[PDB]
Amino acid sequence: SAKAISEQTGKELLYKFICTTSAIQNRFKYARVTPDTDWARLLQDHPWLLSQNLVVKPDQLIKRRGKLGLVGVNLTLDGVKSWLKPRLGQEATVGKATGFLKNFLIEPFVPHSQAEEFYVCIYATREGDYVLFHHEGGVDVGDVDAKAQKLLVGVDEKLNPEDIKKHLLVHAPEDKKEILASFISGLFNFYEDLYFTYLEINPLVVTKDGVYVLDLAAKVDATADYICKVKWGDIEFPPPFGREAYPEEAYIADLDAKSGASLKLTLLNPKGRIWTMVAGGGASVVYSDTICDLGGVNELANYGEYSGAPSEQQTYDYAKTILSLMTREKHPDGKILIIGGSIANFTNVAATFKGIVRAIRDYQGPLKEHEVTIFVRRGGPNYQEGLRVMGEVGKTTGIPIHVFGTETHMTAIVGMALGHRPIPGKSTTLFSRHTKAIVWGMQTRAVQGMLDFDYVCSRDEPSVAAMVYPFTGDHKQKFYWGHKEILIPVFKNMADAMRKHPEVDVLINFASLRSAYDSTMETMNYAQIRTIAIIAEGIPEALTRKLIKKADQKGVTIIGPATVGGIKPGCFKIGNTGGMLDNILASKLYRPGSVAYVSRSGGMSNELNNIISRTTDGVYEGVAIGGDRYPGSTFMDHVLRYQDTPGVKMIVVLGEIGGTEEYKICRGIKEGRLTKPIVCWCIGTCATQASETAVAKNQALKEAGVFVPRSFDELGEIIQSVYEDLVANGVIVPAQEVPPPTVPMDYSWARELGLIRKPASFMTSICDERGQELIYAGMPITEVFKEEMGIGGVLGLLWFQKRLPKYSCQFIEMCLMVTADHGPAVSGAHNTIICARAGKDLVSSLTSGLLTIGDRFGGALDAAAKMFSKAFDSGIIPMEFVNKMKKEGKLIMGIGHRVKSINNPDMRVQILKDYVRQHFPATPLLDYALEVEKITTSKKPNLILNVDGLIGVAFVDMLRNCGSFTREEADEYIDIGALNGIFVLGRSMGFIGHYLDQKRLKQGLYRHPWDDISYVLPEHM
Amino acid sequence: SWARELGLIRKPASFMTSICDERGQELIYAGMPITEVFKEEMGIGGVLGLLWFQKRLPKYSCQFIEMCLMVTADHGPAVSGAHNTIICARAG
Ligand SMILES: CC(C)(COP(=O)(O)OP(=O)(O)OC[C@H]1O[C@@H](n2cnc3c(N)ncnc32)[C@H](O)[C@@H]1OP(=O)(O)O)[C@@H](O)C(=O)NCCC(=O)NCCS
Repeated sequence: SAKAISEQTGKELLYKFICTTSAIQNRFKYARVTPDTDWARLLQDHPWLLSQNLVVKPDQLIKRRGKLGLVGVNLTLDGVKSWLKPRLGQEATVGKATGFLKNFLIEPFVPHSQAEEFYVCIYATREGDYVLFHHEGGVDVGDVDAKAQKLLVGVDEKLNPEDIKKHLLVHAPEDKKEILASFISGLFNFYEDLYFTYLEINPLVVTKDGVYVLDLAAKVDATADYICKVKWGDIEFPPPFGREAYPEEAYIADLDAKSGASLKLTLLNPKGRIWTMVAGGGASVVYSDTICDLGGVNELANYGEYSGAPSEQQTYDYAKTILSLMTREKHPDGKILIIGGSIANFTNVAATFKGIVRAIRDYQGPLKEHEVTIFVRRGGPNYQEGLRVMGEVGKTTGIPIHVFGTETHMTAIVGMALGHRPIPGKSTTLFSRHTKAIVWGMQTRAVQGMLDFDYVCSRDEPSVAAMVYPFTGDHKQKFYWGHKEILIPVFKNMADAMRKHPEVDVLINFASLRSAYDSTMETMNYAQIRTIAIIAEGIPEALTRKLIKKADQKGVTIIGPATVGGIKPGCFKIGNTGGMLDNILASKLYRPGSVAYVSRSGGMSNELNNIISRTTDGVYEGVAIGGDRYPGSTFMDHVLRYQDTPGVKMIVVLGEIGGTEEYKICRGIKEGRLTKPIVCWCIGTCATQASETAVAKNQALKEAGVFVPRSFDELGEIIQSVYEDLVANGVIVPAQEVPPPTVPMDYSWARELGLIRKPASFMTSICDERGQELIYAGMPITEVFKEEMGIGGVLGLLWFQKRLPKYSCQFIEMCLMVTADHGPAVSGAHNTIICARAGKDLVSSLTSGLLTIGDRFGGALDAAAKMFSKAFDSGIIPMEFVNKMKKEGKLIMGIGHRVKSINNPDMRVQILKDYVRQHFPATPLLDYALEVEKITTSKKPNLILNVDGLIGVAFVDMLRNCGSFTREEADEYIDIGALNGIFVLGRSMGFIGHYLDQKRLKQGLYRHPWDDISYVLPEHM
Repeated sequence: SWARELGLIRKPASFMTSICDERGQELIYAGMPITEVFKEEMGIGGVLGLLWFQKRLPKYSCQFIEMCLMVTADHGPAVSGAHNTIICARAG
């Protein structure tokens, strides 16, 4: 899409990026005045208004400003102020469009003669670039394309200055011929390496002083933004001059601008009764065409669309806006809502219809105030159930909703909404049954659709031989052939894919817009690839022109960019064309017919498949050439391809407004090149160049011998009429329909629409990862960091699924801080160091040390809590518990230190103990353990509470003594093993620290000397 | 299970496993049943040839694999992994 630029921005980059020796004068000398400014700031920051005289212009892309009286010529500064006083911010009409004027540009006026103002322009065409010069300047040139000097510089060639000094300036004064030529050459260096499309200087004010631009007109290719973001910068694309945008149009523009889908809405008149909400671009163009040709010219309220599969919230907002905009006032004949569309490819109809019923059932009252009637037509994946949903919403809410499927014509519902009808060398055989493909990209859904198409077409071998994905190694992907599973090799380089597969004669290029050019250029130097399909939407037009010229040099057939692909029923299908198998089997695309078709956009090829299925014996072949401006194959490269093939008996072409391509089809009829019956229609008349309108194309096609209907509603009728007349002389022999080999459907599709039930494993009452936020136990991660809970809080959430109080989380953190490292001598730290010195990695070292936390090392946490809990809940005093554990062996776990005894406390038992005494209500098991401590410190001086015993008993007090745990949760967490987890998670910090320490000291492999071992082996076994 | 027993739903499978079919009436190794494993008189080197390489190795190569497993057995308790196993076993 090459669209216009503001002229301030045009001369901005023109002064910024020209490269020629001719002096462009008045550089960086422009001003912009708005109704949203005062004058003094740009008065003092632009001192050069204080020196020269001025010329002012409206900066809103206004066509022909001279004869309409909008330019102020040769006026001084305060004179410009009094000239701009009744003009800046007031209404004006140009052409047939009105509006306010909010932008004006001031430029230093130059005194000159009208005899040496000149005209130059460079515009883009398909076969190259046209550079046109004319010596008669000014706006009074008139007819420019018959008298001016034109030169077409080809694609992939550089301008010679000798050709422009020979051919272009032939009617120019020679005193200025050596200057401007270099300037024009420099401007071509501005035209090409800034990715322009259309650029006029009219007039080019060149004097003896130098060169000057006064007026510019440029359409630039925005899709090359990824090439020019470092060179354009903050570039704005203005709208055309028309009426002021409504705030709801601005809201739909904002919702399109934040989202990835395509949302469009433009009102024709706000008090119309025919409101349309169509899914599809060419579909909505055809619906608005059929409305404006069936008498609904005046009260067609809007045209807009929702496509690219929008979300539920996005289509709810779109349907909310379009339902509110027809609520404001009432119309005595009643209002009509047309929710139409063509056959969708992969979109579930029920999701978008769930958005629509969320808008409708919330707006049921105000919609049945204004006497509305809703007509719905749909098709695609799961359309019948969505039609049933919106019909039952119409039946409960009382609003009349007439749902329709693929058995109706597409635009019949606006014929019966308005009451006009009742309410009920290049090859010629591209694809074959032995065609093998190579797919560029990770597109397993498209490859699986191609294999499913091959299975339902009774084919022997898959269409896809390999895939090419450069971001991973050579492996195999698992795909389905009916019921059986096959493997398709995924290669990394394309040369590896071509060496293993010499029978591949088509490549499907699913690359992005910025990497399809390099992939296609690297593809075209392989001689086995005879045809390429480019899928990407938005390849800039110079790059696809280079692709066209190398394809024409090499002789390969590019199915053009921005296409869905092409489908030849019975043999081959490109990627995702057709859609799911519901659309392939519903439109009978598994057996060959005798009708070919060519479309431009892809969204209408589904409806053409449906029309040729329901009126004719079927499609033989069908190719969408693409929505780009310069497709890799036009209409003619495929109509010559169909005219030479003997299998097809009639051709159908659906064109678009714009471009004189169908007149070549007329010319091919009048010379006798095309003999087979042609049925054309150029969609989108809607006139509410003059040879590029669809009514002129339809008129010149209807006169040349092409069966052209009166509207789109009669297209299936005229195809059926030509078909029955072409059977009537006996050249089409319809074969009797064989049933296709059926497939099992899918698991994901049958569970997405919810008709299969599977029992699940892994019940996980922890950490919902699905959704928009990571939820912990029941609390989102933003609430985790907002409620200011630390690592003790998230251990409370992950381990216990409970929001612990703020002292218990800090106690958990304190326990993780004291159960960290305890030196390298101990058993697990030793194993981690022996592992780290063997050079392993962090996980194996930590893991080899962690797998010693058992009963003897690290198991006093859980045992010293089970023992004291089984003693305290049995109901014996401590002086009997010590003697009970004295008559059985088995020392009290959690009692005793080897050094820190009494009058010498352990000082990490003490920090914990004064935490549990202060911030911690009702601690009976710690009091019991301290009474056992009082009894045992009388026996020995070094029998104190361990840290491994005090954390155990204080953690049982933490569980059963605060809130949140009853007593069977609190004992289950003490039985399952949530106290081993405290030691393991604490000691993992020390073990990772030991690993990093032995990696930082760079120690070698450990060997453990033989005089510490004392081998005690048997004599001779 | 009922829709896949009568075969009207299709699910792509993971875990492609070119080794050890446990389903059926016999345990099949690489391609060879367990009764053929013990009937052809292949030892532990034969079943390493079947499980690891999916190939029926010749009778000297299986015996060489067994010989390598016999010499790459223990090399005393001083070495690093034997040390870690003993520190782990003494921690009970
Ligand atoms: C299908 C389609 C969207 C292709 O998808 P795509 O955008 O190419 O998806 P990809 O995964 O290939 O693109 C990923 C991009 O992000 C980049 N990327 C991906 N992962 C990345 C990572 N981890 N780090 C950095 N960059 C990464 C890649 O570089 C790639 O862009 P580049 O290769 O051009 O640089 C497009 O071809 C299409 O729309 N086709 C159909 C056209 C249509 O609908 N028209 C029919 C009617 S006209």
